[PDB]
Amino acid sequence: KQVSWKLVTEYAMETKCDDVLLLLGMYLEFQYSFEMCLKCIKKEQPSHYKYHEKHYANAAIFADSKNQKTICQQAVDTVLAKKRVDSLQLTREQMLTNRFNDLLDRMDIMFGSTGSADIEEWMAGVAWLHCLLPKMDSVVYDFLKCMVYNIPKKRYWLFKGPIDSGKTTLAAALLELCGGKALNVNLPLDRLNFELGVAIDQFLVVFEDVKGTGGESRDLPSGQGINNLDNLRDYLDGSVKVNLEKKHLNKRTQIFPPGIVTMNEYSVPKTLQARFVKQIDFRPKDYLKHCLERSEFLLEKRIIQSGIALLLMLIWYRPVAEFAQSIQSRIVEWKERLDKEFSLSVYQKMKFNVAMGIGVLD
Amino acid sequence: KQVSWKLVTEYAMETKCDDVLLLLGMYLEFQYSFEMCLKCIKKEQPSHYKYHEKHYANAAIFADSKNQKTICQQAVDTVLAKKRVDSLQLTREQMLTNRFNDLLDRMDIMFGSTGSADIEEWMAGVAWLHCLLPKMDSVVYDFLKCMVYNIPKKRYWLFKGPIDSGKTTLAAALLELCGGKALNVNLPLDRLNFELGVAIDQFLVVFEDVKGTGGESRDLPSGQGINNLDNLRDYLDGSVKVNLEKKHLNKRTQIFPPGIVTMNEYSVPKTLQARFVKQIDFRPKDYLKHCLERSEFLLEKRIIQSGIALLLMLIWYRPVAEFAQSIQSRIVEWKERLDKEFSLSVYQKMKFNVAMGIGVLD
Amino acid sequence: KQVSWKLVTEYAMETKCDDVLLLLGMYLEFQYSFEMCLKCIKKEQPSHYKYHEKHYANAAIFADSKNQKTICQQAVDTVLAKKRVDSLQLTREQMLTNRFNDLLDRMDIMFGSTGSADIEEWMAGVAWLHCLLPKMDSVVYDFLKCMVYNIPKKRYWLFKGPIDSGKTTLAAALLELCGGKALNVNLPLDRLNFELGVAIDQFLVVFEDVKGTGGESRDLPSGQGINNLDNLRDYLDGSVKVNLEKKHLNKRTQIFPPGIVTMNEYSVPKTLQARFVKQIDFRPKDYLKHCLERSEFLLEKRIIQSGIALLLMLIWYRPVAEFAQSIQSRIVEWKERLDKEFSLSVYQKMKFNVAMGIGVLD
Amino acid sequence: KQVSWKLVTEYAMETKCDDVLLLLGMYLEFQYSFEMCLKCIKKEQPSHYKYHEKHYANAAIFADSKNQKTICQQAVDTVLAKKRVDSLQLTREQMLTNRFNDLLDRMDIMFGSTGSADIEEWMAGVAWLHCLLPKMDSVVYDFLKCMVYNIPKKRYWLFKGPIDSGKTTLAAALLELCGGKALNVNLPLDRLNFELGVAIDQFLVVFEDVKGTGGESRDLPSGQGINNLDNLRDYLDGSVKVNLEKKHLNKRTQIFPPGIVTMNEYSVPKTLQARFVKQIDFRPKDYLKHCLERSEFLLEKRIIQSGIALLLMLIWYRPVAEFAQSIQSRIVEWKERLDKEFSLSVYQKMKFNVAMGIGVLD
Amino acid sequence: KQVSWKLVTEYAMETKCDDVLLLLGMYLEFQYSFEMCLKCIKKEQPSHYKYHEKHYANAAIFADSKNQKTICQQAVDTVLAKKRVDSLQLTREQMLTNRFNDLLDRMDIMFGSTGSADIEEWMAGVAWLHCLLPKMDSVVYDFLKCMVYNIPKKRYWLFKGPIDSGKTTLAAALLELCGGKALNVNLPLDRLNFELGVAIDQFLVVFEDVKGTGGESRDLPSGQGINNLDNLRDYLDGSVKVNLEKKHLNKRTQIFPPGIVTMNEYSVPKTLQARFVKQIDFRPKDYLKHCLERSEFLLEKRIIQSGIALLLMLIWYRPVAEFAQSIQSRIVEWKERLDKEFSLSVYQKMKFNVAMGIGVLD
DNA sequence: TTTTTTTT
Ligand SMILES: Nc1ncnc2c1ncn2[C@@H]1O[C@H](COP(=O)(O)OP(=O)(O)OP(=O)(O)O)[C@@H](O)[C@H]1O
Ligand SMILES: Nc1ncnc2c1ncn2[C@@H]1O[C@H](COP(=O)(O)OP(=O)(O)OP(=O)(O)O)[C@@H](O)[C@H]1O
Ligand SMILES: Nc1ncnc2c1ncn2[C@@H]1O[C@H](COP(=O)(O)OP(=O)(O)OP(=O)(O)O)[C@@H](O)[C@H]1O
Ligand SMILES: Nc1ncnc2c1ncn2[C@@H]1O[C@H](COP(=O)(O)OP(=O)(O)OP(=O)(O)O)[C@@H](O)[C@H]1O
Ligand SMILES: Nc1ncnc2c1ncn2[C@@H]1O[C@H](COP(=O)(O)OP(=O)(O)OP(=O)(O)O)[C@@H](O)[C@H]1O
Repeated sequence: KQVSWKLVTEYAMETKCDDVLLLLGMYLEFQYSFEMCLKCIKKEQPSHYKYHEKHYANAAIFADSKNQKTICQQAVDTVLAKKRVDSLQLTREQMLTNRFNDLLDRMDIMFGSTGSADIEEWMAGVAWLHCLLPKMDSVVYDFLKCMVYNIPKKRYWLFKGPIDSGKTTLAAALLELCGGKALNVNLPLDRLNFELGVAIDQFLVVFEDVKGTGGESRDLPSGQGINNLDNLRDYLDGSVKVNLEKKHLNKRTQIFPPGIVTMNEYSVPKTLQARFVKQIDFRPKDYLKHCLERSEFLLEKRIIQSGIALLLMLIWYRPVAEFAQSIQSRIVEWKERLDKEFSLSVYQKMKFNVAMGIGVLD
Repeated sequence: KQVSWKLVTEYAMETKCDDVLLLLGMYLEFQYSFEMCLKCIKKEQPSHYKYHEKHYANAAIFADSKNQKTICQQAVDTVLAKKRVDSLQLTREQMLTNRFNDLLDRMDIMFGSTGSADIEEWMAGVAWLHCLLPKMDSVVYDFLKCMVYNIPKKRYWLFKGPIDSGKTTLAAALLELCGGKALNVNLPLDRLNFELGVAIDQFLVVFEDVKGTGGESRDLPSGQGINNLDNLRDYLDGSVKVNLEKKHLNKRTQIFPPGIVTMNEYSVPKTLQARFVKQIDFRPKDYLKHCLERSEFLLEKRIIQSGIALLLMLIWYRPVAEFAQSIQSRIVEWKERLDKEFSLSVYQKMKFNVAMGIGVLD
Repeated sequence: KQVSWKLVTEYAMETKCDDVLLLLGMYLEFQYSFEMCLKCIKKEQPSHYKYHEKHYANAAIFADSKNQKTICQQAVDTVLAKKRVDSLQLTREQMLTNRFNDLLDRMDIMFGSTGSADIEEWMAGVAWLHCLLPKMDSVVYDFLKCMVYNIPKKRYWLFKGPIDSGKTTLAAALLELCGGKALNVNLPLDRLNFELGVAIDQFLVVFEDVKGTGGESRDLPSGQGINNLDNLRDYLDGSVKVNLEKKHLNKRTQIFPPGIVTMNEYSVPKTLQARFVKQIDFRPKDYLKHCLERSEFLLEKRIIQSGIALLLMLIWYRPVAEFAQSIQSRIVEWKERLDKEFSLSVYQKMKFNVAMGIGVLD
Repeated sequence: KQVSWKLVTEYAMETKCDDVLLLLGMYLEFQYSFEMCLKCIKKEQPSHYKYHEKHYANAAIFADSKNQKTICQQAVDTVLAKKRVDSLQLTREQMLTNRFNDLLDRMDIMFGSTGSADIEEWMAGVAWLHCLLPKMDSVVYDFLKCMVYNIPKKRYWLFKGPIDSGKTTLAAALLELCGGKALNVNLPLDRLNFELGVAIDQFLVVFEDVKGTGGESRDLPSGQGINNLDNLRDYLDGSVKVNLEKKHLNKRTQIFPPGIVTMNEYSVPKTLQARFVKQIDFRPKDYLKHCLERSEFLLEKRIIQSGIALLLMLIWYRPVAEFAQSIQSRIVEWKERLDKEFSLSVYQKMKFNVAMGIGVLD
Repeated sequence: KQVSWKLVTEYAMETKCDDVLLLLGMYLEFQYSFEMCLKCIKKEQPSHYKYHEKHYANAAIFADSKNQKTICQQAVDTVLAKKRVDSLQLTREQMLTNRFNDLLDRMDIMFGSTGSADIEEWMAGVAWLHCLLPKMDSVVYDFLKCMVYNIPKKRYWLFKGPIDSGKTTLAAALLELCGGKALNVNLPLDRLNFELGVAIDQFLVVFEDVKGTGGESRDLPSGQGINNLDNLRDYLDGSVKVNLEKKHLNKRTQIFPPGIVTMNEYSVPKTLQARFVKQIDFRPKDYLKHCLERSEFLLEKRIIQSGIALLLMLIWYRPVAEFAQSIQSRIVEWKERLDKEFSLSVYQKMKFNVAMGIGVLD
């Protein structure tokens, strides 16, 4: 009687483990007599206790195998192969369907029975978040499906404002739901070569503020960014594929991803302006700044720029129709909790505390 | 009859040995009869004498095998896989509890009949060390707290200060009390990414004299440290779960460990300079030199460099409630063994000698 | 019949061979009949003729093997493993005690029946060296004890003097005595990574003729030495462990070995002068050169720069008690040989010749 | 039936072949029926026709093997293993003796019944060489002794002169005589790593036309050679082992070989000038040019570059006593052959023609 | 039954294929029944249709092997081995003779019954090349002898003249005839190191279009190349061996190939002028230009660039005894074919048309 | 896969 390689591969698929050492370590834990398994008794980790009783007999024989890392290497390949099949064939819409569950599962880290951050802090985050912008949740949903459709030309939004205006931090929170990356163009022309190549294969992207020759009217440092950007037409418009670069490594050729430009109050030509769909003009705001200062557990528990907190803001405001259809079951499961655990009045109180610019939990 | 790879892997687990050459060398010692073994008789190394009598039979058969390095690879994999499981599943508290358990076990030897450490010399070390910064039994606890909570930008501290300011001496004991690694980035990083592979699965990492450029304005020779740092403005705050590279080996998506940057006082970029619990600094205290000039065990046995000395300091001062919850029996057991033979007066007899640069033993 | 991998492994341990090609080459010689092995009959190499007759039978079957490199690989691994086990367990006292036993075995052969050395010439070397500085032998004892204790940030010595003032000559002899390696600091600060990677497991290091800057006043062309040394201050301090470099291999972590540095009289940052415990300043002296001119065989046989010369000096000048207990037996026996073989008047005559600048013999 | 790997290893040893491809290619030729082997019948290559008949039967079975490159890999390694054994155990005199035996074997072929060489032409070459410098044969003897003795800080000879003064010609013949490598060190600092790597296990090295910077007053184009080389001070002196690097390999460590430096007429730092034991000026001379102009079969056949020419010069001029003891017998054979085939007057007539600038032969 | 690895190795030797994937792909084609193989029926590729029927059965079994790439690697190694044997053993005359046989075999196809070429158009090509220079066929014959003898200093030829006067056309045809590589010395001095690596094991090299300096006086753009060539005397004189380098390979040493230098009419340092055996001046000629306008099939089929055209020129003009002994039989047969298909009157009528600058054909 | 090459 012998190790079933098949059962190891099932576990690797079900865990979605794709690191050989990690698979090896965890599967060896099943070798002890399941019936007393104290990790099961404690209900520590589901990726153990949901599986040990099934996998036990095979794990005993696994521990006696002389070949262990070879079994695990094949199992890890099966998981990576699955990703690469899907990476080819799936739509941006279905890929966002990951991004939802990619966070709807992380919600349980705080709000499952471990409770390891109080959900009400995230509601206070959701309050502070929704106070940050006019129509904030619609402005989210606008930007969201704007990225899903990836419509050529009609792609890029400009986050203008003063310094310390929350724009990049909002973009960072927004990026949390989907990933993506920020990038620089104030660099000299040669540095752009590899710099632009950084963007390769990101689902969404951002730019850092420019340094732009006219900005020092405000003393906004008058670097190359503006003039550089006005040359870089086609990447933005996304009409056609373009080539991209890596140090010591070969070029790649793809349609350039969609994204956001952060900027401060530089002057601009009509040409570069016309590239954009839309401009936003952020500012720091009197209640909302002092609110966080009075409410810093939101900063402390990393809530303020969490896509989980965007996601809860979404589940709050947006109707079930707005969500990836089969996931709606999980959305309503969250709506059910959210609307039961929280009265409107706590949400009212929280948001109104932000309207007093004061501690959002009170 | 056959080599048991199982019995080998037990020894690797129980020694926590994680080098294939060390492991191989170690096990081959057992091939002689423990019944006669001079090392067993001499009680020189526990990693031998605890085990020789058990493994002798298996080691004899291991000694004939033709696969010897392969057995040791699989055993080392098992030990490293165990670490990787703990890496992700444990709370930061349990990690420190593990670490302290090991220091405690070693101290049980040190001041056991065999370990031949003078606890008064060690406590003279404790006296000297608390004089290195009179705050430190608090500030150490503040550091430990902040590390366990792992809070962004509070994830880092600065140790500015010139030579012979002690910033090394403290970082040394602290990086022993914790698990962790030193690191450097003095150079343009285009090929240098694999150095951050050392940050994989670390509780803590530390930087020292990561050079500024332009510090030659104040006689600190220029180097690319600050320039790399204030580009990668993330990892003092702690945001991207970078996929850490390793030579010929798998690579590890994680947020970078928390830490400290230590330096002889270069000029520093402003956006970087924010990213700490404390921008804080170390100033030479000649009387501490005067003490060690008069207090020589403390360097000769490296006592003042040791996490062991910090642990002794914490046992002495801190209330048991401040410790991790579960281990506290061992904490009182040692508090007893300290208070049994240290009065405050004798501890002060050490302490104020240091404070006035007098020799500690008296 | 079948290869005894065990007998091969014995020979590698016996010889301390650790190059697989050298091991292979050596073992193959044993395929021919020791019974007429001309090397044995010439008694030319001990690592051959001591072993040939024992290993002959196994080597005949090894000569047919298809695995040969694999058998040698495992044998070399066993020798390497023993070295790492020793690095992690021996006191530096024992390490040096073992090193002395190896050199004393070489001296047995050199002055044995094959005896190809002449003890008169070697002791002429001792007289020349002992004349090179006042109280020479006491300075060697200081250096050795310093390297044995390895007390941190008090563990490097620096030699200064013009060219051909003999500082390199002395350093070479010391390095053979302890075992260790030379390395070059006069490089771009970048280059040092796989340079210092050689210091792994070494007992001692030496850095040569370090180019300061501004010495061209003194006709000394400026360079990188002072830069790279005054960078690597922690390596001098020895307070903390470092990670070290090797190709196609993971890093290894350890404290850096103590050592010696040499210079022509460049500029000195006193940040380094604080770290050197000691300096010794060398001057060229004509009579030593005139002696050498008339005494070519010293250089031609490399005597004055061999650590075997230093060992003879110490055996001459030091009490038996200064040596570790086990070798005191051998030390006594070498004092016996010396006293039998030299009258004191002979040594006095030789040192008198050295002083006069005649050739040492007459 | 099976391949005899032993016979392949024999063939590799007996041909000293150490390229796996060349070994393979050679060995495969034997598979055809020896009795018709046209290469044998035409006696074109000795490393074929000596061995084909012996190896034939095993070559046929080797031709069927599925494993051919593995078999060759084992054979090549034993040839390499022998070289390393010898590198650590022969005297420098014995090495030169072995090298001489090899050239003498080649001379037996060149001036055989087979073999193209006209001994009168090669002896004409010797006349031109002995004319190039005063006491040419004594100069060669002095250099050979210096290379055998390898005395530290007295190891390197400097050739300088105008262009077309003879320097690389003479270096070529010396290098062919002793064996060794040429190196170019006018390079940038980085590639020197692998460049100096070439010296591993070599007997001599030669540095080609090292450029000074400056001195373009002499119409000498500038370059880094001299300034670069003065950093390598240690490598010339050869007082201590140095660590050396090849691509994709971990460092070797050995004493850096002795050798020759050639340059056009730059000026040199005293630090470097002091390290040359000897300097030879080369001066263009009109009659050598007009002689060579009339005698160009010397150039066409490369006679004056060849170490065979220098060896013939030594056999003509030097006493039998000066050769190492075992070669003295073959030296007497060749001296006899030479005297039998040339009177002194014929040789003196050649020298006389060269001094006239007339064509050598008459 | 089993795959014959021998039949594959024969096919590789037969086709001289030394690319594993090309070897692999072609062998697989044979697995279908040659009897209906349309590539056979079309007689489309000689590498296929000559061999399919013979290898059919082995290809069928090969198609089921699980070891396919292993078989191919051993086969390809055999072809590489043969080349390296020949590189060391053959004379330069045999090399050229082998090369000529290859071209003659392609001509037998090109002008065969299957032959897609027209021998009349290729003869028209020969007429145009014969007009490019005076005594063209004598010039070619001189060049080849100069290459075969490879006599030191007398090794290199210079082509110069205005742009569009055919120099690179002739270079390309000669390079095809002998085989070799083009090189670009106009680089800066660093990567020039890897550039020359291309010359390894080549029979012949071409230095394309060496840019001078100060020719801007006559509208020539300045560049590095000439200065780089003055830095390479020995590579051209070919008197002594030199080191050569490739990416990811350790250096090799050989005599650098003979070759051709080409330039527009910059001025040439007399240092460099001395390298060259011969200089050939190209002049633009209008009647060639007008002829090319009319006989475009020359350019369109790339006739005038091809070494096959030069070989036809040699066959048509040169006496049989000038060719290497073995191929004289084939040469006689091709002369006979050419004498059959063309009267001298026809050929001279072609030459007359070119001299008129009218189209070649009437 | 690194290391070397690329990158600087
Ligand atoms: N309206 C606001 N209310 C509260 N805090 C705010 C507000 N605007 C900005 N801040 C604070 O400003 C800090 C910086 O925000 P962020 O980096 O996103 O700004 P930015 O405008 O993109 O920056 P900059 O353009 O200066 O680089 C954050 O801590 C954020 O909370
Ligand atoms: N505050 C201090 N005052 C005086 N001596 C000190 C002080 N701190 C450490 N020392 C002593 O000076 C030496 C160096 O101490 P340490 O390495 O910890 O300082 P550092 O500031 O980190 O120095 P460096 O930057 O040179 O490594 C040691 O011998 C130590 O005993
Ligand atoms: N003190 C001395 N007096 C006279 N001659 C000396 C002296 N020391 C060395 N020599 C001679 O100088 C030669 C080289 O000595 P050594 O290399 O040790 O000198 P150094 O000063 O260390 O030189 P460098 O800085 O070049 O390495 C010795 O072999 C010996 O011939
Ligand atoms: N002493 C001499 N007098 C006249 N002509 C010489 C002399 N030595 C050499 N020659 C001629 O000069 C040519 C080149 O000489 P060599 O190959 O030694 O070059 P070099 O320029 O002197 O040396 P290097 O390239 O090392 O600087 C020889 O082939 C020969 O034709
Ligand atoms: N002698 C000639 N007279 C007139 N036109 C010529 C002559 N030789 C070549 N041509 C024309 O010049 C074109 C280019 O020829 P080719 O490429 O050999 O010129 P080149 O001067 O050697 O070029 P380059 O120096 O740029 O490599 C030919 O295709 C032909 O049309």
